[PDB]
Amino acid sequence: STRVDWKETPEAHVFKADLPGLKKEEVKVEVEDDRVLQISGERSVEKEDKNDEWHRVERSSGKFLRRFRLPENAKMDKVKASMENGVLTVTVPK
Amino acid sequence: STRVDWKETPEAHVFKADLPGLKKEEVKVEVEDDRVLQISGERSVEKEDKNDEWHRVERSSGKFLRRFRLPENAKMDKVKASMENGVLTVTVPK
Repeated sequence: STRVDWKETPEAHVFKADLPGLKKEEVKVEVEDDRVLQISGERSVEKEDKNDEWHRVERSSGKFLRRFRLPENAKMDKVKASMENGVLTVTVPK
Repeated sequence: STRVDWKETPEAHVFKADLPGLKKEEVKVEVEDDRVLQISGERSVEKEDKNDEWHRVERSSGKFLRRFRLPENAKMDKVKASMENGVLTVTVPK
């Protein structure tokens, strides 16, 4: 499960999700009925080569999904997202 | 704990570590005696503002450290590292 921090400033709700190996265009950020913010996507996996040998396998892959019900002060039509170095930031202005 | 995959191809040992939020310059990649590869660093935390309210705190911070003993076929002096999308790739040629 995706680790997400959620902070509320006087100006905005700010979400930060750790999504290593993804960039912005691969993460779907959307608003659903009832003030719900949804983040989702799929982390892709490199194709294996016959000549590869593994010594450690610890990283996860596959689908991720988180949903947050924002409070009434949030301007859900003004959601903006950006990503850098594996961290997604979603800002919902108040 | 940092998740690290280690693959060995005919050409190299390839390590991939999920280190979201870190710049390449913040990650120390070092070779120590006895063919040990060490990866370490510290993820910084944004200065707290008294006016903020936290709704969710899930993301890790603080120091990390992993060590790997490479086999004799690794050319430890030719190590290279790069980071992209919160993934550190360390390549040790064979």
